[PDB]
Formats: sequence, C-alpha cells, structure tokens
Amino acid sequence: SFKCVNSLKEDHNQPLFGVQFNWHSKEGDPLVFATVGSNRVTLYECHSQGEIRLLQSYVDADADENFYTCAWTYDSNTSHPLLAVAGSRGIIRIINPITMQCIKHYVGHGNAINELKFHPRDPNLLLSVSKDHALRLWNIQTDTLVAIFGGVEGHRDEVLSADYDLLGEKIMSCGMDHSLKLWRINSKRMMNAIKESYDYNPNKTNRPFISQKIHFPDFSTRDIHRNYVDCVRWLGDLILSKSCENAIVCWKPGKMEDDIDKIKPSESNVTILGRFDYSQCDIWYMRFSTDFWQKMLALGNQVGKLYVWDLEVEDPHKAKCTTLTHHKCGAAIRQTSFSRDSSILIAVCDDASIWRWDR
Ligand SMILES: Cc1ccc(-c2cnc(NCc3c(F)ccc4c3CCO4)n3cnc(S(C)(=O)=O)c23)c(C)n1
Ligand SMILES: Cc1ccc(-c2cnc(NCc3c(F)ccc4c3CCO4)n3cnc(S(C)(=O)=O)c23)c(C)n1
Ligand code: NA
Repeated sequence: SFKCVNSLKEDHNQPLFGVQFNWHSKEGDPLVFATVGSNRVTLYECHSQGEIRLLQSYVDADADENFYTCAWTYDSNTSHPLLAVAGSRGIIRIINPITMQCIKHYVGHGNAINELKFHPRDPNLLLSVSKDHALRLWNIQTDTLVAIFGGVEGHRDEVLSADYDLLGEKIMSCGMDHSLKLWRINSKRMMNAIKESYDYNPNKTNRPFISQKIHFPDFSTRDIHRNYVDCVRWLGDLILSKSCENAIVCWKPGKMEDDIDKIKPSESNVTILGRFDYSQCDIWYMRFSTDFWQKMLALGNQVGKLYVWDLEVEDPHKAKCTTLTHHKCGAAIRQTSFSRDSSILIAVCDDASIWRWDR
C-alpha cells in the first residue's frame, strides 16, 4: 500500500498543473520527474528515505507564460531524454533536461496549448491540443507540422485533452464542446503524411512541407458527459474520460460487441462499461493518470484527497478503490504521476506543493 513519505513546495506559490515521471530514464539511474506551473518547469530526483532532490528549472523569459503540460521523449539518435513543455503562450519548447536548455521551440498554435503527448512507438511525433479547437501532430526530427485535426467537423470549442491508443494508430480527443472525437492516424493519407514528414529536408528542396488538414473525425460522441471533458485516456480498446461531474466513465464507441476498428464515422451509439465515482472534484482542469502497465488509475480531488483504482480485475466496473489522505494536504490536486515501476506516486497541488507516496 501507499505511504506519504515527503512533501515540498515550489517558491512561485502558483498552482502546479502538470507532473510527469520520465519513463525513459536509464537502468541504475534514480527516478526523475518534472513539474510545470507558473512560467517554470522543474526536475527532481527521487531518493531513499523519501528524499526529493531538487535539480534545475527552465524559467520562461516571459513572466506572463503559464505552462500547462509537459511530456517526455528521447533524442532519436543519442537516446538521451528530452522534455516538451507548453501552455498559455501556445509555444512548444523542447528542453534538454540535463542542462535545462531550450533546444528548439515551435509556435504551435494561435492560442494556449492544454496538452502534449508523444506517440507511444515513435519518439519524434508530438501531439498538441489547443484552445484554438484543434489538435496538431508535429515531427520534431524534421521540424514539420504533419497534420491539423480540426475544421468543419472538428471540435467546436477549446480542446482540453487527447490520447493515443496503445499502438498509436488512433487518437481520442475531448474538450469544452462536451465531445469525444476519434482520429485514425493509420489511414493511407496519414501514413503517407508521416513518411513524407520524415523525407522532408528544407535545405534539399524548394517546396514547403504540406501539412494535412483533417476536417472529419472517424467517430464523435457527446453522450458520455454533460459538461467540459477535461481528461481522456485509452484503456486498451476502451476509453476512460472525465468531466467535472465527480466521475470517470469507462466506455466504448458502438454497441457492446462492436470492434473499434469496424466503427464508422456515422456510429451513433456508445456503451458504458462502468463509472468510477468520487467526491469534491467538480472544478474544471483536473487530470487522472494511469501507471505504465495500466494496472492502476489515480486522480486527486479539490481538497487534497487521492483516489487510486486497481484495474487488475476481469471487467472495468469491478475496479477496486483505495483512498489516500494526509492532514497537511488540503489543496486541489491537479495531476498525479506514477514512476515506471509504480513504486512512487507524485501528486502536485494548487498551492505549489508536491506530495510523494511510496508503495
Ligand atoms: C509506407 C509507410 C508509411 C509510413 C510509415 C510510418 C508510419 N508511422 C510512423 N510512426 C508513427 C506510428 C508508429 F510508430 C507505429 C504505428 C503507427 C504509427 C502511425 C500509425 O500507426 N513512422 C515512422 N517512420 C515511418 S517511415 C519508415 O519514415 O515511413 C513511419 C511507414 C513505416 N511506412
Ligand atoms: C488560476 C488558473 C490558471 C490557469 C488554469 C488552467 C489550468 N490548466 C489549463 N490547461 C491544462 C489542463 C487541461 F487542459 C485539462 C485538465 C487539466 C489541465 C491542468 C490540470 O488538469 N488551463 C487552460 N486554461 C486555463 S485558464 C487560464 O484558467 O483559462 C487553465 C486554472 C485552472 N487556474
Ligand atoms: Na528555444
């Protein structure tokens, strides 16, 4: 079971909106996690006796920047970890976590970026989701915009979250229009766009890189939640998503026995496989997370309580819940992160505090 071994507070005293363990950290190296809040990104190392060792921060030159998200990848030639961050300015920064140097930045969108995710099988492909109602897929090896997911049948309001499935063949996005939308990226059009992004070298051609504009999702529903959908994750062929209605819903497109790859864009049904209720988490902008193996699900609430669900059961509705509290932890938990082996769970709060729970 989990025990609270340490806590820390960042000097900016502003909310921490994101936290991610580096699941690409090398064997024998201590566990490292990044936090994002205010106009900063900070790295920490987990040590024995609950020690949280402070390393170094990246501080944006714009005091008005507010980082909302971060995601780890690694350099495709050297294997060294890389960290991407973004937020209110709509700028994607690729940071070398060793020196905390910004090694490249993309003017990602014409509005804030709410989430960043790297492709599960390709470390060069970065997905950003924005307040401009679109998703964008970047190839950070050739600095190209592969595709824009949005348009005439895309999201109709700010996009808050998105996730790749296990194989990275498809994306599920969600946002302020109450909808969850599916975008297949294993179509002939998208596989060709990705191949061409890798073949693009602006020094060796005259053409600009032509980005795809994908105006139509492969599936859409507004039948799961009745408010802003602010977090989505795939659980195999099933989806986990939440709104501010004190519930994570586990569902799937189509009827009970419909295969996800047979779902057509006109599909009008959804199937609910279960719902994980909790309390006092009815404010917008609260994230849930799963561990590496997807054996566990974690979410913090607006009064500092953590809920952890054991997903190692025959059906989703049988998930077993554990609650974790500490008398000194009373601020809203915006995001959690498990270490790759799930031995540590970190929670970050609105009062700039960091909470470490060891298994
Ligand atoms: C005819 C052809 C076209 C495209 C690709 C291709 C595709 N997708 C990624 N990555 C994303 C990725 C992946 F990793 C695993 C599964 C997956 C995807 C995208 C959708 O399903 N690629 C990376 N390099 C390439 S390459 C060798 O430069 O083309 C790809 C391939 C293999 N063949
Ligand atoms: C005082 C203050 C400042 C900023 C934010 C905030 C926070 N996070 C994102 N996005 C990241 C994001 C998200 F999209 C979905 C879920 C989620 C998060 C962060 C944690 O769980 N924001 C986007 N717009 C805003 S805003 C400025 O209110 O419109 C935010 C909050 C809640 N409070
Ligand atoms: Na830079």
